[PDB]
Amino acid sequence: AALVVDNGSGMCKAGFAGDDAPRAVFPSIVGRPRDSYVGDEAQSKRGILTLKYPIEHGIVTNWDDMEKIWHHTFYNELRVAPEEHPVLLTEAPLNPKANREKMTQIMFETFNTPAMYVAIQAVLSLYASGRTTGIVMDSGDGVTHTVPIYEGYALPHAILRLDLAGRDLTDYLMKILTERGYSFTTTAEREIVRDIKEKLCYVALDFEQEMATAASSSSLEKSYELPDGQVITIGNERFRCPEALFQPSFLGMESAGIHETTFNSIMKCDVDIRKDLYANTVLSGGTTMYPGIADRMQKEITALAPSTMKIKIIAPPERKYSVWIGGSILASLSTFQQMWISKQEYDESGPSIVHRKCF
Amino acid sequence: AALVVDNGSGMCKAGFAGDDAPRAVFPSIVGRPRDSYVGDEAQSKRGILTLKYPIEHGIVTNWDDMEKIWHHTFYNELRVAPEEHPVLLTEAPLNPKANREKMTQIMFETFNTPAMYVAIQAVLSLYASGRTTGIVMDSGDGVTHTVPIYEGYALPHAILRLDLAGRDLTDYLMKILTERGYSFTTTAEREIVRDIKEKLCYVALDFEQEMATAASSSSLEKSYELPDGQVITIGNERFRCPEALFQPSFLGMESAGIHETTFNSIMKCDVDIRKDLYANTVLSGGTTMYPGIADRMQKEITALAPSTMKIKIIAPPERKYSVWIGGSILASLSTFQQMWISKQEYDESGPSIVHRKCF
Amino acid sequence: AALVVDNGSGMCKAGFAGDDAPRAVFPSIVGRPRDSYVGDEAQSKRGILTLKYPIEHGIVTNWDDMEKIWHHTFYNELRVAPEEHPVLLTEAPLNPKANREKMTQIMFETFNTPAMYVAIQAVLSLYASGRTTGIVMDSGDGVTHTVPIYEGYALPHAILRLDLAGRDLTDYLMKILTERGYSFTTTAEREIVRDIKEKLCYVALDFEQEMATAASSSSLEKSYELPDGQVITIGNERFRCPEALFQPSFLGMESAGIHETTFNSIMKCDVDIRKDLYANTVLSGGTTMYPGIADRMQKEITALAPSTMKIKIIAPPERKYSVWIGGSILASLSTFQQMWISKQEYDESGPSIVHRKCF
Amino acid sequence: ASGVAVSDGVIKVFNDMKVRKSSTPEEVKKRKKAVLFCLSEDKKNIILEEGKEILVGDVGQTVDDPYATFVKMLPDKDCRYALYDATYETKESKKEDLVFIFWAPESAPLKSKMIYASSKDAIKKKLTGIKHELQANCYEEVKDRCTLAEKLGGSAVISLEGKPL
Amino acid sequence: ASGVAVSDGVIKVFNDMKVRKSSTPEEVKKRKKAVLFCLSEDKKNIILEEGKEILVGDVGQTVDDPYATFVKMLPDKDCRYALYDATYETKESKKEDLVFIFWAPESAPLKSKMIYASSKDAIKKKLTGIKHELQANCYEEVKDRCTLAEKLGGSAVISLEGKPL
Ligand SMILES: Nc1ncnc2c1ncn2[C@@H]1O[C@H](COP(=O)(O)OP(=O)(O)O)[C@@H](O)[C@H]1O
Ligand SMILES: Nc1ncnc2c1ncn2[C@@H]1O[C@H](COP(=O)(O)OP(=O)(O)O)[C@@H](O)[C@H]1O
Ligand SMILES: Nc1ncnc2c1ncn2[C@@H]1O[C@H](COP(=O)(O)OP(=O)(O)O)[C@@H](O)[C@H]1O
Ligand SMILES: [Mg+2]
Ligand SMILES: [Mg+2]
Ligand SMILES: [Mg+2]
Repeated sequence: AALVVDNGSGMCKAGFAGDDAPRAVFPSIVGRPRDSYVGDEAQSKRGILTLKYPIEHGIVTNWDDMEKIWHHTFYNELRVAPEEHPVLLTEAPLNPKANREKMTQIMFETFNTPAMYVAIQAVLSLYASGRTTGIVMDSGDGVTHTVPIYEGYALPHAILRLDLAGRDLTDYLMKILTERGYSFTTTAEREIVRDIKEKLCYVALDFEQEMATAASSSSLEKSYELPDGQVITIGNERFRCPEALFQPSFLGMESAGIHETTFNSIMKCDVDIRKDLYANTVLSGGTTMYPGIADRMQKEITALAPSTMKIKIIAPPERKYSVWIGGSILASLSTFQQMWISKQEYDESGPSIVHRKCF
Repeated sequence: AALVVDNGSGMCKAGFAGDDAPRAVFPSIVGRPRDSYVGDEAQSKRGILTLKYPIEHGIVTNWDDMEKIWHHTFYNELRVAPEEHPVLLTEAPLNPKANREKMTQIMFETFNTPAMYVAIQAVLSLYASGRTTGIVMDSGDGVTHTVPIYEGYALPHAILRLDLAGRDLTDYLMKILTERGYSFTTTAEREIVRDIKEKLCYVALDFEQEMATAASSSSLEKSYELPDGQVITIGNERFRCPEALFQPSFLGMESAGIHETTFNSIMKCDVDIRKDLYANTVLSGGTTMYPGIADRMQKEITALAPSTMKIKIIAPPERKYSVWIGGSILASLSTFQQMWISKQEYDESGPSIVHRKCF
Repeated sequence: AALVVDNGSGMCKAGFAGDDAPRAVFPSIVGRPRDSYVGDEAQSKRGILTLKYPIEHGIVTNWDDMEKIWHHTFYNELRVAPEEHPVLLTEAPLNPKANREKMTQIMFETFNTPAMYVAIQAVLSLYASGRTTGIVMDSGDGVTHTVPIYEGYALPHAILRLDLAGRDLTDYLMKILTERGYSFTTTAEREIVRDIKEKLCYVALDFEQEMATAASSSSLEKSYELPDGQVITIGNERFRCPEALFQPSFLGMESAGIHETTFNSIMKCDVDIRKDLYANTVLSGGTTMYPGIADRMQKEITALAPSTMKIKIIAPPERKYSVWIGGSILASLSTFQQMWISKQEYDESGPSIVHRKCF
Repeated sequence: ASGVAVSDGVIKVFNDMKVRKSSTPEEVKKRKKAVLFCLSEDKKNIILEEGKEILVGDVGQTVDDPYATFVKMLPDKDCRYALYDATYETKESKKEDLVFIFWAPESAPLKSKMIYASSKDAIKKKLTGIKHELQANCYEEVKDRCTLAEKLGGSAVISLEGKPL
Repeated sequence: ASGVAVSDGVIKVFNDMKVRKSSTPEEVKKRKKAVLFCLSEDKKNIILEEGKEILVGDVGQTVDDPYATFVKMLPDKDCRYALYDATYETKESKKEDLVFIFWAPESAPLKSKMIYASSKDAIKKKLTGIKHELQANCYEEVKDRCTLAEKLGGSAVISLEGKPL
């Protein structure tokens, strides 16, 4: 019984290999008083403590807080002993080689895992879609990545990182909901706005046409019930919040949208493989779960690519946890048991063994 | 003779262009029995009615009550006909474009003003200080805003709104005065407490050191005479009431203080312009009139900013009405007569004229 | 008083003949909104506009934007009238003959220069070093050229062009600085990274040995202060960024390094002159100002050349502006006044006069 | 935007200061090193302040430090627009750039501060080609030579008006 | 804060209930599905109520719905602490979380209610890792399955103990 842990920028997905869905999905935060709370415990205290993201942008920056999340994952969330189960970890694209060794060292020395493995999040998403060549647009919580992959190997020189994801959209929805008279400023109210975003927001195919429609009628207005029973109404904010993905200038950012970032990363690859990447664009992450985002991406990339190229956007229905589900099936295979990094191998080669066993 | 109206969250400032001070300063409240009273009339009957703020947080939420305030402003306060004078209106930062058009439509159709104009409150305060680049900390009655401005244009993505201002401080002083045996609960007694706050409260440079001083002697105690002749004594409540601006936890709020809000808005701007914003922090509003608030803000921001940055807090002596005085001088200029939105222009372009004539 | 203009790929060097240093050094960019800004003005607006390089790779591709840069050079940077001073222009190696005539036509018809002259950038660098025979490794902003010259004439069949220079190194430094947790993505932050590169980066004689040294101590770490006062620390990125010059695979490029490009261009020359080129390798351009680049080039070329060949790399201390300094001295000579192409000669022979007067 | 226009005299003076024409040394001495702009009596145009200017020929004979005497021309309790031709040297170039200076002292009346600040973005748009802008709101922010040097090139500036910092 | 301590038996039982160790299926059937805690005779420690527990192996053979029979174990006129291992499924995950249940019926004597309520914040701080708490003050607030589901994940819970709501 292996363990699969998906260390996302804002949410940690954990579970057991062979299961269809992760067992625990909790925020990856560590809270300290303004003495240490991890996950939902840090959010239950609300405003007394201050929250920090150790893996804020996919890359672990605070290893002391990262071990607290892992300890909370194994004992409080998965409710298992890490020394009895092999653990499969996932890493963000362009992860430095030092972080891979630090991840391996912590697993074998702090938690004494019998076996250990590292997989790239983008490659697992592409494999879960039945492809070995393509570009993955992974939009998570704190970071968005466009990772072109050729024959199962990501092209590091063409990987583009965008610091615009669901965390920024939640903050933007809070900002634009105040124009209707509502006030969401506290930590508890931020979770309410995130729930509104995940239930009522959608991507408009034509933003300007949709704005005119919402300003002439009330067919786009939806009602949401607050935890205390109060009911609020949201209108054009449903499609204005996810529009910041395609128009980052709504957030005051000079960066390009997710459609132009995808096009730019394709243009950084070899000319002979760009045709395959255009027709094999796979969406992944929670921020790609907005209805109508696949059609909007198809329309936007088509306007950028030459008219002779066939643009195909792949949005599998289970793309929210495609990184974890792919890792769980891979770790549950009987033929995969030879691919684990055993503790015996770690004792001989040290933390550097991960470079030759997991690439 | 143009009219300048400053629609604040809790107080309305109105007057004639070219005058040094506004002619009328009355609360922006519309009261109905528990049939409609506006301004001081609503406060004169005290408790038989309920009070509502249509512009409670700088943004107009009830346009029906807003027209009542404007009608009371022109006919009862300014004692002039709105159809004979151009009117210059002020708006809060991050005001939605729909509200700007609604303001233009009401001015031209309900009051038939010959000319009409909209100015941002924060920009007028910065101009009145002789600056085009800087950050304005506008603390009013119902809302506090930190508006960074670069070359006369506010940066909307860096504007931070704090729902903590003089209205909350008046309530807090009401609460902490009960610890001395006094009882202020009624609407009439609230105005007495507000008068005490505006006359005897001050911001302490060191809160903990000042608290020890007040607990060891009586040199900080002041006497206040009630309207009926009774005399009350206030001691340590003089500096505890405005301390809630820097420690919102005194009010049970999870938000940061005005010093941290100012620092946070600066850090949301471009790195190349943060040095200018640090040395060009301008205070505005009635809630910034506490003695010692400029020195306290300078000390608090210095502890947050890097030691190599020069922190300069600008607190002009006339910053209480800097929004109105800036608007009155601007509207009284002969060169400004071509900036007005004429009724002829409104009849052609409709309410949308305000977007290209007033930005 | 003649004018010397060095039209580089990313930076324009301009000044007056006889001066030791150019008066104006500004980026050669034209910005238009996402109505036309040239030079530092285009970078002052940051992200509101899009930047285009008209001479991106040494060869002018957009002549409409090139005239804007030249107009900005004469009136805004040099602050002189082009019709009153002769202008000496510089051109990249392998510049097509059509571009030479187009440059001559623009100078005489658009700016009405009394006299005009074209010089090759590589030849001016070699002359400034006191040589007429040798190979010049000119590494600039957008392009790197290895130009072997025999008796003052460049050998066009042996000139090799490399699309790898300081512009690609600035982008690479931004990419690898994100591994330390920093985020430089905006246009303003790119100029900060370029300043870091020009102040703290150096070429390591042994890259693998230097990498081990940086991973075992902190003696190679340097601190840099951001414009807003924040201090960042850079370690092994100091020598990893310029290492892409010798290992282009760090950027995902299949091309050879500057040492192999220099060796390949020597091997394309006559066998009887290869001995002179080995001992007369002259470095030029801003990208050759990394400390330790001459010693690394000497070591790398020695491993490629036969052991009986004497390898000598010439790195004059003023090689950053050797193209302009050589042009300024040449244009200030009283004997050079008869080398100018007068307007009278242009009126008779047309733009083709440049081929026989400037070769 | 107060609607205050820029007089043709200011535009002509700025054009002469920006582009240097080939002239006899007698006319070179008549070039303006610094000049002040002020509002008219009717406050409708930005005009040249008569008598408040520094000539290039005055530098080195009657004026020792051109920046020190230019600061003395700034009124203590009034706002003013200034155009200073700064001659400075960096580590790798000798530069000569025009500096637009907005002088708005805290002691000035609020009416002057409001009009000058609200009309600054209009005059600066007419003076195309200026790349340096100094906003001084007190005497300490303009009297120091190091303050101007920081705005020109930061720490890269090693000399100002022929004198090391 | 009544100063009532937690016995080592309760701590040992909670630690065994929280973290699952790799064991034979015979030992898996011995895992506790639910357990009750009560005051000692001297009211000085929180002890395990003997005989009032549900084993995992009992579920499906002698116990059909583990939550229904767990509620029956709660005394009608006495306060009790409970530890329930809830197995539920949301719309996107199958979860297994421990639930701390404070049973303080209105019919209980005032002395029992005061001591249990005042010592609840002390025992719960010793049982680290529990993220769900159910305070029931009457039989109607604990007997309904949807009441537990609301506390677990609100409306996101679609199944409880393998049975749809
Ligand atoms: N149905 C949904 N619609 C829109 N956004 C969603 C939805 N579900 C989750 N999200 C967003 O996805 C973000 C995190 O998803 P995930 O990809 O797991 O992040 P990470 O991979 O960085 O851990 C959250 O901020 C959340 O707001
Ligand atoms: N001298 C003073 N000292 C402290 N507070 C004051 C003073 N004068 C006014 N205030 C406070 O300022 C608040 C409103 O000021 P103002 O900025 O005009 O409000 P707004 O701009 O929101 O209409 C009032 O609640 C009042 O308590
Ligand atoms: N001291 C330095 N160290 C390293 N790189 C430098 C230095 N000075 C300038 N550069 C780099 O040189 C590049 C341009 O130099 P230059 O050869 O003048 O450009 P051009 O290609 O226009 O001739 C810039 O991108 C800059 O990053
Ligand atoms: Mg992820
Ligand atoms: Mg106000
Ligand atoms: Mg060059």
